[PDB]
Amino acid sequence: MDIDFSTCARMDVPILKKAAQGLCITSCSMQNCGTGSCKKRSGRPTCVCYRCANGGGDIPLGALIKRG
Repeated sequence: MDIDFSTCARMDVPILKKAAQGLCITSCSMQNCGTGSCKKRSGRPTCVCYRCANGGGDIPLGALIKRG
C-alpha cells in the first residue's frame, strides 16, 4: 500500500469524506489499531491514527510499518 499524500477529505474531492477518512479508520485496523482521524496540517493532508496497540495514539502508517 505504501504512503499516500491524499488520504483525507480535505484533499480536493471532499464530496466523499467517508472514502477519504476510510484510509485512516480502516487503515489503522490493518495495523492492529482502534481508530484514526485525519486533519489538514499546515495545509497538508495528513492522516493521524488513534486507539492503536503499538502506541495507543498518533501513529502514522509509516510508524506502523511492518515491512521495513
